[PDB]
Amino acid sequence: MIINHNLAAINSHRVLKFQNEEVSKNMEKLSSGMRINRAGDDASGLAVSEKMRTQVN
Amino acid sequence: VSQLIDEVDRIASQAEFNKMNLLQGDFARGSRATSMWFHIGPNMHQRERVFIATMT
Repeated sequence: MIINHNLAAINSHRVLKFQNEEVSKNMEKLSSGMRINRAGDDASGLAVSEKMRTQVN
Repeated sequence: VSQLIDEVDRIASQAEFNKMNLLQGDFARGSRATSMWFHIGPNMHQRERVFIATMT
């Protein structure tokens, strides 16, 4: 049995961290109340939203 | 009466949804300018067309 490295634990840690980051993103989305918060998510939607905000003002 | 037709053409030439004019006639049946479609499907050609006639 290979004990110098724990590949199963490495895979578990990787999936755990890459789901922790997305749960953090979902938490920030829930706290802010809008789906488009940080640039990168739906850039076109962000542009149209900015144009509509200008229009409503 | 003149003021009211002035207002009518003002609405016709100033109505705007997304920095595009709607009542001018750019989406009429014989629209020589452009045509607009509503992609309402998850596939390549699942779309539909809507006509907005001239309202000037």
